[PDB]
Amino acid sequence: DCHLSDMLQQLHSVNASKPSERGLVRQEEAEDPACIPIFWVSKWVDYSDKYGLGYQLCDNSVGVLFNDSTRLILYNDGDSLQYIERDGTESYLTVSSHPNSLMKKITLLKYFRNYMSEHLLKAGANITPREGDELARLPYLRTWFRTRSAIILHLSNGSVQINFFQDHTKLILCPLMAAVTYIDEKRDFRTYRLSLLEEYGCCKELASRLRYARTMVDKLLSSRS
Amino acid sequence: DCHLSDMLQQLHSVNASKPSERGLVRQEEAEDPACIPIFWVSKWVDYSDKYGLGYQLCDNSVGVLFNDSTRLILYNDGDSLQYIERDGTESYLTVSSHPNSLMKKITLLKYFRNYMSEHLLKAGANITPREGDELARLPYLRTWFRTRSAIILHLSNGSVQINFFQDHTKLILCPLMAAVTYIDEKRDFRTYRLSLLEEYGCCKELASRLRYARTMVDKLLSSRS
Amino acid sequence: TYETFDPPLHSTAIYADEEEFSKHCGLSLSSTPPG
Repeated sequence: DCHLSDMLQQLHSVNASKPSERGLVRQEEAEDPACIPIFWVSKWVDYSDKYGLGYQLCDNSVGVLFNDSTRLILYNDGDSLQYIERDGTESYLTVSSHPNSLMKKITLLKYFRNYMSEHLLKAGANITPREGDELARLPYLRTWFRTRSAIILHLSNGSVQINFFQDHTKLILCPLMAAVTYIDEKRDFRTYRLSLLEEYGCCKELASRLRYARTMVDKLLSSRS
Repeated sequence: DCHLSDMLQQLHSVNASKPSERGLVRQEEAEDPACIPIFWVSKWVDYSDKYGLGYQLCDNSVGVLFNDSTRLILYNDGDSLQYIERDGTESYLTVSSHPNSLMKKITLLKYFRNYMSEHLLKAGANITPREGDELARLPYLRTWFRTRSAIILHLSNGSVQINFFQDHTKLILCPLMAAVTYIDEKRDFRTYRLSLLEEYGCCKELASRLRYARTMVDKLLSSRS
Repeated sequence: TYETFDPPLHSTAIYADEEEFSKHCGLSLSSTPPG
């Protein structure tokens, strides 16, 4: 994957500079609100023991990565659907057309959707993405895995999101912008240019989470073998 | 129960003596520092519109009387827990080895304890309670209500505490000793034998609140039976 | 949703929003604060 390879190079460069060991750390000078992601996972449900992993994006679209390696997406209009087969082939349809071969997967997706809207908090609700729907091709969850400390979510657009269980902090890494958005315990949102974090440094909390991110990107790259 | 009955008889007896309508009052002679209580409510927050009422006891333990008549007590060790169901069933768990059944109620307590610890003052800070922990079973909030002028707190050890909102005076009534402790506006604390207040008298401030206390205790019984 | 639909693991629940909790506590009645 060319996107993962870029993200690895970006993270290694900033981490190798030891951003938190500067005499004067100026994390604020690396902020660039113009690089705020357009998409991130706002909710997720790990039912992988039975059905798979369902999730919501920040535009209120929902998707499910079923255990058979297929993916079903429900756009925020509540009817349009995108079906991704094992080999990546994409097809477009609706809940209204009533495609019989997908009825069961549609029903499961709606259970995921209803469970998320009824029980789960929407991450990033206090912030607005970069651009609108027209400029925004809806991504899908390509792969994911859970660790002791976080869940790792790799979207098809190259973004890698990491949600930490302990303190609810989250990272959204975009290799196209060479940027990282950090959500702290208070739910404050900040987007930084990785090149500027290298130049001006950053606090230890972000620095350590960026070291964690690099370990997870290596893991994502090794699993692609 | 019988503790409320004993208290009502004690309050009726002292009020019937009109302790503030005396030619001479010697309130200090009615003091008995042997009856200083072991437990009282130091903090509380009424979230009953959604979850219930949380509170802190003087030993820094925490409790919550949820809207479903269940209770959860966090001892001063910071880990041990006691869960009193609606049917009196008591269960002694810990935040570490806690069932997924109580995950929500455990989290909500922690929020109560967090808000109380950082935002609210500890009533009875200058106090040194009686005894200690040995044979000192931690009490729990059996019931509570609030009027326009005060909040009435009934503990499981029979004690009844009344905090007056506007002037911050507080009564701690112990039926086992026929004693009352009064916390005045200056946060001073004095423990009296109700029977001695009959014999020596008291200021109208304490007498008027003991009249109010009796009507509150009559209310606690009108609900019990 | 569906009754038997019982996910074992999921993201942060709505009740686990301490910013909203600590807030409503400030708007509701409580014991005396420092002053």
